[PDB]
Amino acid sequence: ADPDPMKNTCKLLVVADHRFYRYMGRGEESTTTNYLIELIDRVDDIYRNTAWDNAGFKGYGIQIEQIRILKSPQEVKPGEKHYNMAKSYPNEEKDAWDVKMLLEQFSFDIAEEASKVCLAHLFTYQDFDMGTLGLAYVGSPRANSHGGVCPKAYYSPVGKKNIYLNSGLTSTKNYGKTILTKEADLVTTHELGHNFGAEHDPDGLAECAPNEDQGGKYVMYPIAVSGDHENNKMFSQCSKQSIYKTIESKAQECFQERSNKVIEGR
Ligand SMILES: CC#CCOc1ccc(S(=O)(=O)N2CC[C@H](S)C2)cc1
Ligand SMILES: [Zn+2]
Repeated sequence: ADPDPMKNTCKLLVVADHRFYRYMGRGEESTTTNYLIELIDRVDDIYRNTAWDNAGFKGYGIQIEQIRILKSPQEVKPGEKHYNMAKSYPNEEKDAWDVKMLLEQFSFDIAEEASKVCLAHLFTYQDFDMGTLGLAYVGSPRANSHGGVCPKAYYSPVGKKNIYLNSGLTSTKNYGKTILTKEADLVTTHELGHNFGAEHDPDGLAECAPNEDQGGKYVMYPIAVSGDHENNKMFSQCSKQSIYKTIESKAQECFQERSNKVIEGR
């Protein structure tokens, strides 16, 4: 099983909510798309150059298919919620949503567009409790996988539609501060890594959680350790095992060819 050039790319829906647009894009479309285009490039760089078998099974990446920028809050009726509404949920005195509820709701609301891509990712700007930066559904090689890349849908009778949990989100706000772009690069790489089927690197396995004087942790380590060490922008063998099986299984199904189109999504 070696890479198919016509199926080596996971096409991505990128969504920026009004909070990201206002604070990170400074309320400019141009600034917003520039920031996201460059972040996905840097994330893709990590992925393409990763050899999941440590041999030559590499060149798998991600490419933006759509950048959906929501320029104001979603109008809502009493009772209703929407991942892009003005207030945070379920507690509107907090800066941020409950982050699990946010991913669930983003997944529900963005379902029509998520059905058309390998992954959908929300970019937002809020301070989640406990210093959380991202969250994503974990992929799997299982034929009946219901999360991450190329998942099976859950049907929503109330929504009269299929819901796909091929989703995740990143916040570039933490403890009231905008994070460094190189920190943001890592979080999104981490959240996408779950989608591709990796769990956290266990602090147990030293070869998957090397000490600082050993080159530092790999990207799927569940704490944002300060300073930049070599391993930070690499996938551990623990991650590589999981992600390799997942790709090998799912790429034929919903990966595409690398392209540089004039217009995406037509
Ligand atoms: C800098 C860097 C890096 C590696 O990426 C991370 C992403 C999310 C987190 S987190 O704090 O949000 N944690 C709770 C949920 C998520 S998926 C893991 C911690 C680290
Ligand atoms: Zn994680």
